[PDB]
Amino acid sequence: RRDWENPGVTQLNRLAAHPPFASWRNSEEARTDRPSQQLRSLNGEWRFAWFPAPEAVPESWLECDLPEADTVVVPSNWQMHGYDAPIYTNVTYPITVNPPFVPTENPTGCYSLTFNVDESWLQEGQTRIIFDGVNSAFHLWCNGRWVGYGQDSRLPSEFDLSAFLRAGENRLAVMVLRWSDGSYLEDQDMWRMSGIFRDVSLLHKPTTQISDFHVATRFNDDFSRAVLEAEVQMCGELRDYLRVTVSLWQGETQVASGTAPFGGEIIDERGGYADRVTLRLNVENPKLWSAEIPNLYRAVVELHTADGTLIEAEACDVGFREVRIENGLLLLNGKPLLIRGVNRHEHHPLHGQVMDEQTMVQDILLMKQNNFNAVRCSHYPNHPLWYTLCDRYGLYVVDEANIETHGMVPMNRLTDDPRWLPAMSERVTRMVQRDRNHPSVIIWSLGNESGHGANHDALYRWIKSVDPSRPVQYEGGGADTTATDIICPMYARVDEDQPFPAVPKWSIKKWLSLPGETRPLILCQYAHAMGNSLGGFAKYWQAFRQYPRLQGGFVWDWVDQSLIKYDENGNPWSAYGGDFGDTPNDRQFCMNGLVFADRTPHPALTEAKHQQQFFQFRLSGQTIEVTSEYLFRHSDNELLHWMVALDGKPLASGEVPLDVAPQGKQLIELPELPQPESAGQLWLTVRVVQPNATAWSEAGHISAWQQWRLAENLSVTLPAASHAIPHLTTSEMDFCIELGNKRWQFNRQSGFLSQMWIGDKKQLLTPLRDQFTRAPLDNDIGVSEATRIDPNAWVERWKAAGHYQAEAALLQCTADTLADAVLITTAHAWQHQGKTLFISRKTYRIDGSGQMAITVDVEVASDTPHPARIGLNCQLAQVAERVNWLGLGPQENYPDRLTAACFDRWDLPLSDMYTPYVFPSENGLRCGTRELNYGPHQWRGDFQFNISRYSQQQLMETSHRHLLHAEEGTWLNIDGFHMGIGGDDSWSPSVSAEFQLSAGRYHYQLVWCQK
Amino acid sequence: AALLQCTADTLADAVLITTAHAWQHQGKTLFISRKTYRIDGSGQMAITVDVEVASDTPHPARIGLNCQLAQVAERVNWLGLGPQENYPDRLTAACFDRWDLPLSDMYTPYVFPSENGLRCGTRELNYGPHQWRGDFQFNISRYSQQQLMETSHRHLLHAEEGTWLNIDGFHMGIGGDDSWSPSVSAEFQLSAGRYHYQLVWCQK
Ligand SMILES: OC[C@H]1O[C@@H](OC[C@H]2O[C@@H](O)[C@H](O)[C@@H](O)[C@@H]2O)[C@H](O)[C@@H](O)[C@H]1O
Ligand SMILES: [Mg+2]
Ligand SMILES: [Mg+2]
Ligand SMILES: [Mg+2]
Ligand SMILES: [Mg+2]
Ligand SMILES: [Mg+2]
Ligand code: NA
Ligand code: NA
Ligand code: NA
Ligand code: NA
Ligand code: NA
Repeated sequence: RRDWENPGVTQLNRLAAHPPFASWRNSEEARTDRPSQQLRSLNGEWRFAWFPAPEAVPESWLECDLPEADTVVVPSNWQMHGYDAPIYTNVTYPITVNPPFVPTENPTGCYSLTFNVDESWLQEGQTRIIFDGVNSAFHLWCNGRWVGYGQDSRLPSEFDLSAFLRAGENRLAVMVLRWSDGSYLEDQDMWRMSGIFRDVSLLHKPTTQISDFHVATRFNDDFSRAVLEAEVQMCGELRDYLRVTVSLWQGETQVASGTAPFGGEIIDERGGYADRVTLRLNVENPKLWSAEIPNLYRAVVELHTADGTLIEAEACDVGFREVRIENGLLLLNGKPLLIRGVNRHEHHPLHGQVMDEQTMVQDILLMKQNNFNAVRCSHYPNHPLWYTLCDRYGLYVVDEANIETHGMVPMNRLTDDPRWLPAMSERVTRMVQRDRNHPSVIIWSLGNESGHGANHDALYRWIKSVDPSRPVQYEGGGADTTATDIICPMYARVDEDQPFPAVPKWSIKKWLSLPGETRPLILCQYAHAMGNSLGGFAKYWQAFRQYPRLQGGFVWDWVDQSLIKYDENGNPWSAYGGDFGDTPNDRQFCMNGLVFADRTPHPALTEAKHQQQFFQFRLSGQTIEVTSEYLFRHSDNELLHWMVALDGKPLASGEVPLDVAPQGKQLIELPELPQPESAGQLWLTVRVVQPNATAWSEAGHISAWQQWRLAENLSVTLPAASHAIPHLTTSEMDFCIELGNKRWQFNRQSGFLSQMWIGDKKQLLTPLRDQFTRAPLDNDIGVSEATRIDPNAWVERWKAAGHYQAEAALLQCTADTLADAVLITTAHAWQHQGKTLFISRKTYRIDGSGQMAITVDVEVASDTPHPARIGLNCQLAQVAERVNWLGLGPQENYPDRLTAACFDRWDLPLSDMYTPYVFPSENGLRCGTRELNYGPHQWRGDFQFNISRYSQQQLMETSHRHLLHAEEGTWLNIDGFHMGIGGDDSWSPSVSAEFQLSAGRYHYQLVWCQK
Repeated sequence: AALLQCTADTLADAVLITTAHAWQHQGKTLFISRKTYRIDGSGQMAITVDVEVASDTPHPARIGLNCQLAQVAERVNWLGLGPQENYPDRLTAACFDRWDLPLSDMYTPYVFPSENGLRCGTRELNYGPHQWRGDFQFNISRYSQQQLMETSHRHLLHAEEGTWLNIDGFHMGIGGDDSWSPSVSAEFQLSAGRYHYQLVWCQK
């Protein structure tokens, strides 16, 4: 029948979907969510064999274990066990586009399990098996007999095994196809794997049973009264003595309870549902649920007889909240949300797409700790536990159907085709049936990147009918079609329009006000955090706070989808597209997260944390005004710590309790500060600290900070006049300068400082030279590739202009003696194919104090692409342990991504000065630096720098961090100016004009001395 | 202007004068200006200026130099934005080219006198025997900034001896979104803290 090549068959013999059940036979267990003996896990060791096509599977396997099989753990993705390769492709399908057919060589995983069933489960009642996730389609047999078939890799498939099992040992056989017609709907930008990758369980339910239950909470105008409504459905034989009791608990207190026999109200001319009942419970002053305070109640649904015998109980966590869009705003509990969201795929560097509770918790804790309050399930329903964690920890969730057909041409080819409406329908309806009681889900999404087709409009309306409690969004076809209640673009820019035909991406500020538009706008994906990125993040946050209808967005995305491989020595390394022989592949495009696959943060996470703070600050004099952006809570676990320091030297500090209502302000007056001793800049840093631990943070957690410059007393004192005067020696080849123990050598033929000595020790491995390029970031490269150059990408413009190849031509090199110093004057031209790209003119002035002051004035041809940087570089002979600086930090920061950094005195081990992006590039910059110390050297000025053991050349030539090797000595790059890194997207130039080095003429000055 | 330093060095083919000054008020240092003047065998005077402005002082209206020249010439010739008066936040209509007007056209006769007649983006300016080159903004007229500021009606201004030249490395925007609250946008305020500019002054 080849059911896997027919979108008209998405299942055979599958049971209806429904919310999470456990069939407790003890009501107190159901109240406290304790494990149920009626819900057994079949996870653990199973038998598995791999075949290249279903045609290759032997018939013997249905009744007997294959001796050749292996024992493996389930859940798992079989690529993670090495049976075949995972594939990383973004848009292009991994199989030929020829719906609904799939390749004849279709990797088939044959899983089986011998397991016991107790007679008690078989004497009465129903025993079903539940596969929470099987990718992408499968047939199931039990004790040799065929049971059924299922598709949709991201929702549970359940089958009644009652008539197939026997007491004692039984054997399941599951034939899992890698590719199926369901694959046409599963084109998300992620690794393509397969297998039984979510839990497998067995559930016993009584013959007369709760088959579904829906919980709703409705409120009066001020949220001081609610009615909880629970509709309960049964299967099995109706009897007058049956009853349903629904009770509501807040902790150990019972708040309300109601009982009724079955029999619903009249629905139409034929009557009502005799098999359902709706219980209505009044709740006065309910504790409301939000991500700020995830207050939860427990609803316990009991099916029992009138005389009091329990038949079974089901239950769920209930969060009293209302979600609605009114007057163009998305309101939660009547207040307008500001979504500090992130998209999160289910990805583990060792386990592939298998999720575990520890990693889920780790993700939620890091998210909350970093000021996120929302998560989008990009782009499919998640493992069930995720919703329970978001309900209890408090995160708003966008639950999204497993429908993505990005690779079709045009993108809506399937979604506008009615023959695909049935398969799409089940992806949406079965998700709502499973997840509609979770308070954390506040919005449903119809899928991702599948154009806009009439199937979407039919499904949008279905959801609006069945569950009016949550808005429906969908971005396909232009982000603002009739299938979305929220304008939800991906990567629309703040101020810049991108007027693509048919599906323009307007500036978000402009989009809100197009003629006739009134909806809220929340970007489904924004700020592409691939590599060294997040440049321009702050511009989004300023716009979200200024415009009521810009209600935030979901960053793209949480975690890099890198996978671990092992080298010949057994050591692990992070791999990306193409590293498994997979081809075609989209290389490093699978790594776009704020955190590395192991959950270590990239530096961009701190920028997101700062911009997403819940407290805003203003300073006027000695007065700090603190404004709360919380909607519901008062600042009852917060104090403000303030510190004033002079050039990094601490002068005074204090603490003040914060007591700010939601949306309110607090005025704090700082105490007078005695005028500082010395000259310099006074800086004020304030932090909000949480003194007590929470379920998601440790005592002492810092949730928000900001700095301001206070008074500055410019230095007007003349220095202690030199005890000596340096000596110049002129030679045909060099100009040398001597001062005590120091010596500087300037090469007359190159025009550069080629060597320095302290005592008898040489200080340089490569001369000090101008540098106008950077090892390109993922954002500089975009989609450009050797075989398919994108001439618009910054890297290609620089390359084509000759920036990477240009040679310094010496124009002048002279030496003069002054009363107290020696002055070397140079001028160089960088040219390419006859064109002068840049001119650098400098003076180096070495005085009796031993200081070398370097003044640099650069001219950049107006018609050459703006350069990546304007600075100097050198390879120092020394390798020292620490890096100490007065400037922005402590983490890597770039011009367009430096708001989270603070100006202070920082000191880190050298290796913290290198950011190990998987795909190596320029990294580790620190901006706004006035002093840098390393080994015996000190440089002073107003510059940006990086320092590490890897040269720019090595970073640009290396594609994987594991291949980098420390070079001799230490490469120092000191920039007067550095271009932004961009990040609105990683496929088109995204560095805003204000961060491009277009001024034409640049000046900077450095002083290099000893310390 | 308190003098912090004033030195002279003789070089290979030039004389180098270095100066440093601090402007203070009531004990507060507002601005520091560090300069070098390099006069060579060609007769050109290269001036380099590096100014520091206290972060806590209100951003200044301009960062430049001024002097009253003895010369009074009929024309003003420049390579830069024009021909009309233009300021940083009001120069889109001006075009870069070589302009040449009579001196009086370099003054705008606002009824209530004020700073006026600036031209920005100028790379070369000629007046009588003098030529200044660099990348600056300037105005030039027979009226001192002092006179303009003290005189409330244009008809009461009187031409001073000579010609007042204001050559700026940087000049604050003029604003205008309204005339009753500060309206110069941040990007046109001189808040960078450190400013660099260079000019060459020569004859003919
Ligand atoms: O992380 C990759 C990112 O790619 C986005 O698509 C990028 C760009 O690729 C082209 O092949 C498409 O035709 C073009 O329309 C698209 O914008 C995708 O939107 C994101 O979801 C993400 O996969
Ligand atoms: Mg099928
Ligand atoms: Mg028990
Ligand atoms: Mg048996
Ligand atoms: Mg896609
Ligand atoms: Mg490729
Ligand atoms: Na807003
Ligand atoms: Na991607
Ligand atoms: Na508090
Ligand atoms: Na690289
Ligand atoms: Na006046």
